[PDB]
Amino acid sequence: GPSFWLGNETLKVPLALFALNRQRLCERLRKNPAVQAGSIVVLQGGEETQRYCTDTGVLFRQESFFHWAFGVTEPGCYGVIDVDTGKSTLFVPRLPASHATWMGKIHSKEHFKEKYAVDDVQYVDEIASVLTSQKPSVLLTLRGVNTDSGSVCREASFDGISKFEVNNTILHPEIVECRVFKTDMELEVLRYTNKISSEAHREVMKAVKVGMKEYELESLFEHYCYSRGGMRHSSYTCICGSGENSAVLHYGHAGAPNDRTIQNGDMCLFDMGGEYYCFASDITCSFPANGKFTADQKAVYEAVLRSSRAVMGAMKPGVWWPDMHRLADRIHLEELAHMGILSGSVDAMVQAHLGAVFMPHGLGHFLGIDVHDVGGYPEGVERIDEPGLRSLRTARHLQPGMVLTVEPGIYFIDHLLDEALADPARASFLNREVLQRFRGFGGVRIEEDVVVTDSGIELLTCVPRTVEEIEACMAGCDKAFTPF
Amino acid sequence: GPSFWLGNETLKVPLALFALNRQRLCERLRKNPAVQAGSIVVLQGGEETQRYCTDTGVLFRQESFFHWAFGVTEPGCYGVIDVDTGKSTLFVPRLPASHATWMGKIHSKEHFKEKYAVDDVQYVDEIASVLTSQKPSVLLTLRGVNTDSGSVCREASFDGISKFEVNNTILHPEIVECRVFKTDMELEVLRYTNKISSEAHREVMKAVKVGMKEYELESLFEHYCYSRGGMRHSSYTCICGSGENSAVLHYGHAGAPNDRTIQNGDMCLFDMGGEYYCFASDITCSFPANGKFTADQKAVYEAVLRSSRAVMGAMKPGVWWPDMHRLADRIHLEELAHMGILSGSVDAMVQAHLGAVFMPHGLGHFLGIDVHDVGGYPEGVERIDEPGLRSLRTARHLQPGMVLTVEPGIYFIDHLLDEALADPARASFLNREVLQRFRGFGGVRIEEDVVVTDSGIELLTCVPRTVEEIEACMAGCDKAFTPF
Ligand code: PRO
Ligand code: PRO
Ligand code: NA
Ligand code: NA
Ligand code: NA
Ligand code: NA
Repeated sequence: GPSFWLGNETLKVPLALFALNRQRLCERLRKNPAVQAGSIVVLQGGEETQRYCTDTGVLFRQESFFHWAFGVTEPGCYGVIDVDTGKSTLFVPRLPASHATWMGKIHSKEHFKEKYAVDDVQYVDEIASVLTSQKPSVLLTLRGVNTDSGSVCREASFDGISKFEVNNTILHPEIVECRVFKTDMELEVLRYTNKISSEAHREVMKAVKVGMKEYELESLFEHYCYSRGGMRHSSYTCICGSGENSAVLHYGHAGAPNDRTIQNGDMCLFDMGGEYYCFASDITCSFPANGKFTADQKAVYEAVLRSSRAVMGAMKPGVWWPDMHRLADRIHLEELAHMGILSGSVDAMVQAHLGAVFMPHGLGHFLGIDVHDVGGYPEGVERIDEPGLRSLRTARHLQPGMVLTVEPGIYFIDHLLDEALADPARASFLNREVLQRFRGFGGVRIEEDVVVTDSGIELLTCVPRTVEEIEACMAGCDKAFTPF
Repeated sequence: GPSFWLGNETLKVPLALFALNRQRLCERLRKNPAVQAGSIVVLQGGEETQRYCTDTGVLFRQESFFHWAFGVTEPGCYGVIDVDTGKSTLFVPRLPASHATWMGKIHSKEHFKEKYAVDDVQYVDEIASVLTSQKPSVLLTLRGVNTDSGSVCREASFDGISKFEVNNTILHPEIVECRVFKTDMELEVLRYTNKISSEAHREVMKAVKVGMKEYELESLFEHYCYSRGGMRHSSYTCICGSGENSAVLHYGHAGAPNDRTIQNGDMCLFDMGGEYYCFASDITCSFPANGKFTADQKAVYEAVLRSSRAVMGAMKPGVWWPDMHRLADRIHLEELAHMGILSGSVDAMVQAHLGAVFMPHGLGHFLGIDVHDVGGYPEGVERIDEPGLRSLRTARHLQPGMVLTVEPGIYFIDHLLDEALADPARASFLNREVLQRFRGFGGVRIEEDVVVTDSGIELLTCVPRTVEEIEACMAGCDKAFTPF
């Protein structure tokens, strides 16, 4: 069958991937006792947008549920799936003649049917008529709450839909649950996004020089990913934190736009991941700007390397993700005590939630078509109201096919440290005279992407990780990638 | 005073630029008979957005009118200007403590006052109280129609605004008119955006090889612009049309995403321009993929070079822009006849609107904070209802301080050519035996950015343009060219 491909060495993604997702969705819906025979899933694709009131077009990236089901790159589409038969119909815009002048070839419906391997293609202006003739019992539309944004996913609508019976409650939890478990075809794409992003991270480590701006490495990363990987988008805005900025978890946004000069002695924390055909990656590498770890940098870094590998070594089906978060906390506290930043009973530190002072974010999250992927908190799974753990993007138990980031870190964040020092229950553990040396250190985060397997995990990421590996990588002479 | 700067060799942009814009706006409003004493201009800045219902942040780019007035890069702001005194107040978001962890330093109001050189800074939730205490006669808000998108610009609103007298008709045409005329400080930035984008176009011409994907050059262009120019954004999505795709005017969007393999014998038409601190550039270079113009390619290319230079040579204050469009049409028709593609009376060809078959778009447009900048069709300026001319983005007369693109082109667009061949009023001019040779040629566009001056124009763009200059550049030559 047909495949998506951007040529050269980029990955061929079979459109059969999306056909399988549609099949899996139907199979799950058929098992739901509330779903009536003759139901039709109706999804609305993303539309083209502009900057504010201007005619400046924004590059179109497909809505994630619609992509998951259909893999369609064009704006203005709808897609439907007959639940009982699995038959798929794509609706494409009926374009005006001038499209041929300004935008490109006006493809036929047959072209799209062949391109996407759906059962039928019709024009968008005919959706009401086509759905009417199919005599559905109910239209199943998509509405639910994203548990990372808190936003409500907005259901499909079209002129004439009011003539139909519409249910907007059944679909969302079911299609979310399908997205949580990656097919082998999806895993091949995530292996690829991790491959290219790993290569790009390595090029960045090789290219970093004292005196560069953070954004020069953001630029290089995205250039490698696009030109060599066909990744036109990043999965999220690149986080290129040097020095104290490495303590800022989502650094790099418009308000703090990767505009610091990298200085001798800085730690770098680069959290970047290219996106291919709307599939994510998310990798974080931490390393000394000047290519040589100081003793303090080595100690902090190897603490996070220890929790990283301990968590990965413990992950397997049945493991409760919050237990892995707490494992990382305990290891960080042990290591920080060995360094002399902390003193006392680590058991007592844990009871006082001291780990969250140093790692205020969740250990890791589902990853897929969205970098913070759906399904972390389905009905019945509750958010734990404790420091650190409350930022976990899932409290589920691990099962095969789940894809997770594993991203422990240790940071020196002034307002968290100061809070802790004011609290007698935590302050006794902190050795101020030692901690003072680490103010402005920033932080270390080591982020791998992994798949849960029957017996443990598969590691998707491949970057240097030991102190020796990193120093060797940065000292490498290889001009494998030299723009200009 | 303070400056915007991204370090290295990037341009320092004084915040005095925006203070001057505010002053110019007030001065214009004070002369406006509809404006009362005690009026306050109220603008609302752009807000942060996400992809659909996800928490995937979209990189924030400021709304263009708000940028013009304040130069503010942070999302969630408002800004007001007291018309009678020119006093400026910036309203910034009151951030949650957790911002310090995830997003970065929670800057003081004084930090922002100093950063932006405004007269006062307040928190956004205090805007109703602050405005109330000033006892304004009327709030002047922004509402009007963009004549390129047809969209209505969104006026500012805040909780409590209903307690004020609000006028939303006066401001838009006045602030648009200010934007039409660039200050010397604004011209410094547009000189810079053209410098970097010109350098990037030159790097692309040096790097292009047969067998590359179009998007590899898009990536390279953007990487040059960001890493060397500090241009995090492009002004619009890169148009990298090879072969037949060079006849597609806005090629490169999601539906036609720069994914063709460049072939020997192809013409390339690359329309790309980096954006610096929300100031545009827009440059188009046309060249043979293999670095050597064929005779046919040379002929089409030099026809557009002739119209380009004729227009630039004719432009000066008082010139009616549609007359320049018609001048380009006439030159294209003359040269196409000189090539044997057309025969007969060129006067008659013009009368038959034959020029629009080969150049279906407008000769050029205002450029500024938006690539298709505001103010092309103010009240009283009408769109000309003829092929080609109706696509003009302005029908104004040129005056000093206007910035325009000059972008004639010749394309071989099958459905337009076939229309002409079916039309007895046009068909006899076309020589099919020669024209058949140019089917699938694509097209040539040569686009310069220029400023209208007292004596003529100032050319901002600096790329190779003659056949010899282009072949030299592609062969790797250092500035082997001299501008018009
Ligand atoms: O947002 C999250 O969950 C992770 C934590 C650090 C950056 N990304
Ligand atoms: O949109 C416009 O006006 C010009 C014409 C060619 C591409 N950009
Ligand atoms: Na991360
Ligand atoms: Na992550
Ligand atoms: Na253009
Ligand atoms: Na243009």
